[PDB]
Amino acid sequence: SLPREDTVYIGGALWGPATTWNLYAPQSTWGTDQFMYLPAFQYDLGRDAWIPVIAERYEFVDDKTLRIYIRPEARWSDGVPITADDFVYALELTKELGIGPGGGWDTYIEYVKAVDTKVVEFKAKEENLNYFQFLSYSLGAQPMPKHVYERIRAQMNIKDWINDKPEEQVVSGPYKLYYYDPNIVVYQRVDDWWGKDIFGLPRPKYLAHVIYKDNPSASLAFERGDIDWNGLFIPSVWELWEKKGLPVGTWYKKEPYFIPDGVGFVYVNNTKPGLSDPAVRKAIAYAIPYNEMLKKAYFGYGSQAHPSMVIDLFEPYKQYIDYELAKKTFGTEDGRIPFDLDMANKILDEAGYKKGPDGVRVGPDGTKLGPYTISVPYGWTDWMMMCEMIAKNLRSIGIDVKTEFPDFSVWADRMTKGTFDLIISWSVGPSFDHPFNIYRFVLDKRLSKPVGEVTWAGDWERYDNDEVVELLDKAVSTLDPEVRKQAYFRIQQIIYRDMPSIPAFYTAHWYEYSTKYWINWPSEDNPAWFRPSPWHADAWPTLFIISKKSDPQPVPSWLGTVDEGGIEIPTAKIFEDLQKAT
Ligand SMILES: OC[C@H]1O[C@@H](O[C@@H]2[C@@H](O)[C@H](O)O[C@H](CO)[C@H]2O)[C@H](O)[C@@H](O)[C@@H]1O
Ligand SMILES: [Ca+2]
Repeated sequence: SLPREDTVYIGGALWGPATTWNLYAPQSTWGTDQFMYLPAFQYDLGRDAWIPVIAERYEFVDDKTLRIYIRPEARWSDGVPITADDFVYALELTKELGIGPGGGWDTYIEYVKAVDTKVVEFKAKEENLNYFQFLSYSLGAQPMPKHVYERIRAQMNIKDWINDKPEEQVVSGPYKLYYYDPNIVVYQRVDDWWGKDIFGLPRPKYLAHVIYKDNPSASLAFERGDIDWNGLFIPSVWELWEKKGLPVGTWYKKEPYFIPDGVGFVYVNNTKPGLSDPAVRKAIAYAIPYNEMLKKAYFGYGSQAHPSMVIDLFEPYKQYIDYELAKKTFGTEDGRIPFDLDMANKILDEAGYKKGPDGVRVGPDGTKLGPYTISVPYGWTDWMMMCEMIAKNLRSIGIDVKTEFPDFSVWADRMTKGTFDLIISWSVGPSFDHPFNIYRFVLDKRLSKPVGEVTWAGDWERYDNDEVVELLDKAVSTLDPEVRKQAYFRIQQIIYRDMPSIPAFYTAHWYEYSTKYWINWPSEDNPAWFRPSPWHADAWPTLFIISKKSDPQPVPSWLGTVDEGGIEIPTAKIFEDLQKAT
């Protein structure tokens, strides 16, 4: 039924059934945040710049008070202007509900205020001044249609609202839900999208995502032409074009094939007995067969993460790693953790864990390091294999771990509510504020929630440490790189001592394309957007760059910095402005 050449078929982004289209619900559906709701400004990792999207510009009143001016054209899909009240509303709702976009804003933002119809003002909290979070929450604030949400709240609990009626859906992005059922989710373009004159219309009229049960079935679909825009783990992906001559590609045409997405962790629930012991978590770190698993199970699509949680694939981040502490701690040339069952057993022995007759460790207090599961979603075959290789090694050191692979939604439920034992999951990636972002996401108790309550915002492992809080509250009280640095280095000491969870590998930014119906995909040859994976939070510009094969169109002129004749503002220009307002 869908017009094939006017539709982008997608894979690897939606796993399990659709849920809601409500970022305030416990779970929501792929596409909701990506395409339905846009921010004031879109961070562009590729260029280290910011696209003014819903906002046309900012002004620092002073260094702690930022005003953001909404484009006059910015307008919800129902014709109601997007206004400052929508910005205030979205954030206040998140604080009230304990869930929603911009979780944690109130920790570092003193107030968000609508100073006029199209003018929002954000003010940094000065007690725990943090310029990075001040900028992050404000520039990337996503408004929500207050006039919509208020009426829902009159009628039911917000957290229960589904938002699944297409004709009632009210969005800021260029797409909204068209149709769904147990086997597919489909979005349709908003042809009179407010952003049409500034940004153009995205070329696909439809985004469709057939719900595949597992990797092999999605891959088969991709091999046969049925997926244009894929975000999948695929084994030996190069074979698709090198051997099978299919019209498909990836970012790179040779080894890594994928750019990095972020840091994949073996998360260890700190609230469970045994797993609550830093010694046990440290022993787990030495028992991960990093290289063999990344080579065999991950196909070299990504490499071992540094234990500082800093993504050292990028030269600019390396200054934030205390290499002398890491090398001294782990005895390796760059300070990575070696796979070493001897050390793993040694750590366990020197903490007084002793194998019982069944081979499973018991601690000096009688805690058995056993039955635990390590879990990832069913059908995520790369992660499943990695789980099996990890679980085998843990068992041999007397930590009784078995794999379990439930439906994505079940897995997500246990992850977010902190009822898992071990999992592999994601965290965050390269960003203007990186390494801060990952410490904030993984280690900060203030973004967690009690066991049994959902968090998407951070610290699934329920790590609890007041010192980290204090260091995050201090790390960017001034813009002096050296101050960040020292806070980062101290957090690193704490990480090596507590091993809150294990940074294991750099996740791949899964991204594959077919040129059968759509061309001008972003790639190393055509590096127009650096987050093109269909599931990425920041995927949307990809849809403005591709063209129908039957009608090639040039790359949008708004891409590129201001000095290149685009509309994007360098991060350096924003800090220059911040500085200048001091
Ligand atoms: O590599 C693990 C699996 O990753 C899947 O993509 C994930 C997205 O759907 C998810 O929501 O975001 C994470 C961030 O790490 C992605 O890894 C692939 O679709 C699967 O094929 C793959 O096995
Ligand atoms: Ca969004």
